[PDB]
Parts: sequence; C-alpha cells; structure tokens
Amino acid sequence: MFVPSYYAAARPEQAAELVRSNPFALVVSAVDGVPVATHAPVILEGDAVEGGTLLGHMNRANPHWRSFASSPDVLVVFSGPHGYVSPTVYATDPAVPTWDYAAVHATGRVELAEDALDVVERTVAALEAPRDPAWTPTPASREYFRALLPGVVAFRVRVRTEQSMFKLSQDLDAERYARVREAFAADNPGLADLMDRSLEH
Amino acid sequence: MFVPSYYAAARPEQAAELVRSNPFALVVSAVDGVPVATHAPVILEGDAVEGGTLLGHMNRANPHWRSFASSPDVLVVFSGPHGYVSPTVYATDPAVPTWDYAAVHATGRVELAEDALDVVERTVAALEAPRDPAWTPTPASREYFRALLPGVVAFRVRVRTEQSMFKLSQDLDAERYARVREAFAADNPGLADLMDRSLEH
Ligand code: HEM
Ligand code: HEM
Repeated sequence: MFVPSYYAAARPEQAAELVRSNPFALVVSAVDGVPVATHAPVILEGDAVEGGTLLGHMNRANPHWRSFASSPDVLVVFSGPHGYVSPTVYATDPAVPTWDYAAVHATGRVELAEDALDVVERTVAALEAPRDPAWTPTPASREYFRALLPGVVAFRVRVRTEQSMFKLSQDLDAERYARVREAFAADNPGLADLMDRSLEH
Repeated sequence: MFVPSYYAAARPEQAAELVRSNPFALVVSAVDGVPVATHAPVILEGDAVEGGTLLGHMNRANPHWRSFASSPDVLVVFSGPHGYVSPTVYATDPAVPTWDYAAVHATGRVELAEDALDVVERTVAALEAPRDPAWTPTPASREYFRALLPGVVAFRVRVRTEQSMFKLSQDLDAERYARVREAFAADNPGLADLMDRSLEH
C-alpha cells in the first residue's frame, strides 16, 4: 500500500478505530515465497495499532498457521467501508472513475498463542459488546469452547509498522465532493459517515 | 485459505461470478519477503478464474509494481458479502459464533501489461455495465484517459490456482439455517442472496 498525502489518517486514533470496528481481517504471509491469506477475526490489544498486539485464530486443519514458525513476517489487512465512484456522480465531462475506501495494514512478526481459549473468548467479548443484546456464553457454551479447542490455532501479531489509507475523496472541490457524499449517503451510509469523520478538526 | 468441502462453490461458474461482482480486489506479493498489498480494481478475462487472466492497474507512484518485474507470484483476493453470525441468531445453547463470507483467491505469476489503455478501458466497461445508468466515456474522456496513462501501471495475472470459499452456513440444520438467513435478509441482503444462490441446483 501507498498512501497519498490527501488520503492519510487525520487523527492517530482513526487507525485503531478502524481496526476495532472491522475485526474480520485478512491474515497474509509468505508460504514458500508465495502469498497465502486466511480470513479470520482479529482483535487489537492496546491503544494503538503500531506497537500494539493483534490476536486471532484459525482452523487447525487450515495449513496456513503451519508456516508461522518458518515465515514469521505477516500482514494483517483490516478493511472499512468502500465504494465505487462512478463519473456519473461527478456530473463532469472528461472524467475518470475511482474507488473510495479505508483500510489499515498492520505488519509484524506472527507467533502461535498458547492460550487459545483466552484468544477466542476475548474475540467473543469484542464482537458481542456493540450488539444489543450481547450474547454472553453460558456455562454450557464455555464447556463447548473447551471441547472445540483442539480444532483451533490461536496466534499473536506484534505489530512493527501500521499503514492507514483513508481514500475518501478529500482532494475534490466542494461541488464534486458534495455529489460524491450525496451518492454514498443513499447507497453506502457507512462510507458517508467515514467521509464526515475524515473532515474533523 | 482452507475451504471445507461443504463451503466449496456449488457450481464452478460461481467463483467467476463472484470475481466479476466484486472487482475491488487486494493484490498481494512478497516485497523483500514481507507481504505487501495494494487495493486495486481487477477484472477477469475468460470464462473461468483458474486458467484465466486477471487484469488490473495501480498508481505508478505506488512502488509495489516494481516487485512485479521479477515476475513473482501474486495472490489476488476478491471478497464478496460477509457478516458476523451471532449465537443470538441461532437461539440455541451450547453455541459458538462464526463469520459467514464468500471469497475467491487467485494465485499466479504477475506481468506488467504494455497495453495499459486497454486494461483501464475494459475495467471501466466492466464496472459501469451493471450500473443504471452506466457511464459511457465520451470522446473527451477517452482523450483524458490517454493523458493519464503515464501515471498508471497496468498488470496481468495468469491464474494458476484458484480457491473459492462460500462459507454460508450450509452445514446448519434447517431451523438454525432459517434463522441465520432471516437475520441476514434484514441486515445484509447481499449475503442473504448469496446464501440462496448457494442452495440452488
Ligand atoms: C467470537 C467470534 C468468532 C468468530 C467471528 C469466529 C470465526 C471463525 C472463522 C472465520 C473461522 C475459520 C478460520 C479458518 O478459515 O481457518 C473459525 C474457525 C474455528 N473457530 Fe472460531 N470464531 C469465533 C469464536 C470462536 C470460539 C469462542 C471458539 C471456541 C473454541 C471458536 C472455535 C473455532 C473452531 C473449532 C474453528 C475450526 C473448526 C470450525 O471452523 O468449526 N471460534 N472461526
Ligand atoms: C474503471 C474504474 C476504475 C477504478 C475503480 C480505478 C481505481 C483506481 C484506484 C483504486 C487507484 C489507486 C491505486 C493504488 O493505490 O496504487 C487508481 C490509480 C490510478 N488510476 Fe484508476 N481506476 C479506474 C479507471 C481508470 C482509468 C480509465 C484511468 C485512465 C488512465 C485510470 C488512471 C489511474 C491513475 C493515473 C492512477 C494514479 C493515481 C491517481 O491518479 O489517483 N484509472 N485507480
């Protein structure tokens, strides 16, 4: 990822806010020099992505984690709202399309997590906390968790570098910007809100 | 990515339909052994992903493409609808959450494309065609495209291996499946639609 100045994060907290809001991540590593990716829920431990620690888990029958000793460098991609910008919206002639999106790339070294149970239980707490009502695992479900544990592999990423893209049409003049925002306000309200958050002082 | 049999595509063309429906892809390669990703529009050439050819483009100022010169293997991730499955929806005890999603991973050797104009023009046509109305580039926009070309780097991926995940709760019994589908029918109609298409003969 390359981040133009106009699409940099405005506030430092924005990257961590994106990570916490979009936990279903892509875990990417080099298995024998070839990239391999797994879609998995990953949560953030700490106030900031960079220097922070990510926790996740995957299927033990998924062979991706078997590379985590040999190929410890990993990339985790967190994806926020995104949407196509059609020149139809701009209402200008000569025009070119683009795609607006927010994403955070966290690169660090991966390691296997011994306490898999803690990882998945904290993942439950994090995803249920914003829902109403929240699901609280019963004692029977916690017993079920223990029984499922041989089938999971938990892992930790110590994040060395964090890269954040907030490509939200910030470079546009007011007329073309208003039209992009209005078009997303109807189709893609989550993107519209991110646009609004990107202009804050 | 590991795809259990019950989450495999029901029909082979389902993978290509996902790629065409979700062109805003993640292009991943090994820059100095570390995974590096660029979000870019990628389109499919051919009837099938495997054996097919992907076409995409990125910012020339994005140095990622400079690793594509050694013709290294790249991964292109296409991501369809997805959504968290809370045990609240299941309404059963002992339970465990999961995340439902569809994705296609295309792995091959990347090559820089000389005909960048053709790549970006076919990308326009492909992304505009299902919109209503579709944007038809005027002659002035075509000249604008030509003028923009020094800033773009186009590339092609000859796909060697393809993996498609349609993790859409098809392993649930009938009552729990109905509740999951009904819940997404309200929150996430794109995911609901994918579930219906996965059970079609
Ligand atoms: C809290 C939210 C959770 C989400 C969103 C989630 C999601 C997922 C996903 C996407 C996978 C596939 C990983 C892969 O492709 O390798 C997976 C695997 C797995 N997870 Fe979780 N999980 C959650 C909590 C838990 C808990 C509490 C447990 C208890 C042990 C658990 C146990 C498993 C097991 C056994 C597998 C592999 C076998 C299977 O897929 O059923 N998960 N999970
Ligand atoms: C058809 C839909 C299109 C979409 C969704 C799209 C999207 C994008 C995206 C996401 C980037 C950033 C790539 C990166 O981070 O490296 C980019 C860069 C770029 N694209 Fe496209 N593109 C489209 C068509 C075109 C066309 C027709 C041209 C004409 C030459 C073009 C020219 C460029 C240029 C010059 C850049 C450099 C960065 C910039 O100017 O923003 N694109 N495009």
